[PDB]
Amino acid sequence: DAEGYYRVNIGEVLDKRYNVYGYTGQGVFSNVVRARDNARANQEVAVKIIRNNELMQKTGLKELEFLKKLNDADPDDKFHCLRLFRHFYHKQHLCLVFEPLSMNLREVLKKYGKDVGLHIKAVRSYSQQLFLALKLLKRCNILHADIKPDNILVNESKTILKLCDFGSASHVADNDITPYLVSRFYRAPEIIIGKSYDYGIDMWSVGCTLYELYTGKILFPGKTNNHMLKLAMDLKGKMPNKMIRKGVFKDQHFDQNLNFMYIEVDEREKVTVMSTINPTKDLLADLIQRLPEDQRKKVHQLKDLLDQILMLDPAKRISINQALQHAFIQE
Ligand SMILES: NC(=O)c1cc2c(-c3ccc(C(=O)NCc4ccnc(Cl)c4)s3)cccc2s1
Repeated sequence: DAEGYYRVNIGEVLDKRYNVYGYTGQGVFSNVVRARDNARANQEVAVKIIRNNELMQKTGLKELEFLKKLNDADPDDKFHCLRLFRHFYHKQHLCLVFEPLSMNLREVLKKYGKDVGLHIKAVRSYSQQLFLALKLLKRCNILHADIKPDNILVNESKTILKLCDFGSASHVADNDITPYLVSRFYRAPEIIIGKSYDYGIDMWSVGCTLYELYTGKILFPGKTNNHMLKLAMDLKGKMPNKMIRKGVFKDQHFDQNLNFMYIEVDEREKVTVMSTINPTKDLLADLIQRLPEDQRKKVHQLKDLLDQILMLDPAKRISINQALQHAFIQE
């Protein structure tokens, strides 16, 4: 209609084969529906209906290009990325046919309880699959730029995960200087300051997600870009002086003496000058309930893995291979 979204009807047949029976969620970047393919023995499929407007039309065609490249590079489907079956058009809207996947990780956490999180064994298996998805993204020279529980889907048995939504995705050479890239809570410090970014932004997002997967709550629930840096510095201390100078938007958060400018509400803004930020955030205490040694040792290994991921400088950040060979996964 006026906004761009398609008015989906239950019982409607798309591309003379896809009989729509139910809705998945429908918010969203591009509305998704559940359908049965009558041309393929009524087998279940997920249809993503891309918005009619030119803003999302270019986004949909870009997503179609990225999904094709990632699927062709992974024929055996071992690098945990969403599989695109085919594409078609319906009433001016681009429609993408995908795997019949159950739900996203944000929906799984809601069913687990308020600040409960998943089991350490599931978090371990999910980590490896998330790192395997990062390996394929790096090989294809693609940045996801939106890794979060909402964009990670699971099968009915919840044993296999698949990374979805390649709408905000981009190529390495096609890098843009923007501090609003990646969903705020999963945004890497290099994006905020305006430093040259690469695959490390996807690694940072996985780290934020893995903490949320076990704790059931957001790691850095920052209201603004400035508050995001403060919460990140509450764990690993003050950002290195060499990193600050390399950033384009350094003046918005730091001064000439390389000191952080913390913005606080009340209602007018109050700037607090900080020469040094002492690490106050206890990542171990936040992770732990206190249960048996078999689980206790695994939680401590996740803490060490998170410390290696949550490094402010992307050059001093853990690699994909090291993350896969880490003690937390190898058990
Ligand atoms: N939003 C997207 O880009 C995509 C979402 C999906 C999905 C789904 C995402 C969310 C789905 C869904 O049904 N969510 C609601 C929900 C909540 C709790 N339990 C169940 Cl069984 C379903 S399906 C499946 C396959 C491909 C794609 S692409």
